[PDB]
Amino acid sequence: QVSVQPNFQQDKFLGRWFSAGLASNSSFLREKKAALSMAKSVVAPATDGGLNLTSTFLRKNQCETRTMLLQPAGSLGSYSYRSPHWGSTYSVSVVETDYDQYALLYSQGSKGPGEDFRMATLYSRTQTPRAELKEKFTAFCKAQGFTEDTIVFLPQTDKCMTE
Repeated sequence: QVSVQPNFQQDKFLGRWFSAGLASNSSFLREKKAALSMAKSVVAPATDGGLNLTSTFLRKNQCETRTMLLQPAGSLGSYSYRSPHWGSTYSVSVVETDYDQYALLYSQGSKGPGEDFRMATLYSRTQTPRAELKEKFTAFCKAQGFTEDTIVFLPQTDKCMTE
């Protein structure tokens, strides 16, 4: 029931994004706030189909790298993520994007221990999204049922943002 960007163009969605905001129904991403920080995500086509999302971020004094395979899920802009460790599947949709400034992503659990997990993500091409950019995110989050207290604009880190 989640919207995908109309006429989504995957080859315009590639490259470097910064996670500049998030909201979730996690009982303790509600308390990892605010040890949460901005991540650099690099989007690239996977040879087996779909996109690889390579995220780099600061955790407890070091840079950690995570790669997520997003498999096409039936519609342009609609993907699925299968957790290798946790036998959970998530639907991941690019709800709205202008390709060169921002992308609003929505992730929802489908199967497994993460079944009822919900998360909205603000991707930004820059580390410093404009107000009207953050308002689109806030608007999307609140429409989705996220309360103001669960909406977090992730602060920049200096570390782990390099190539």
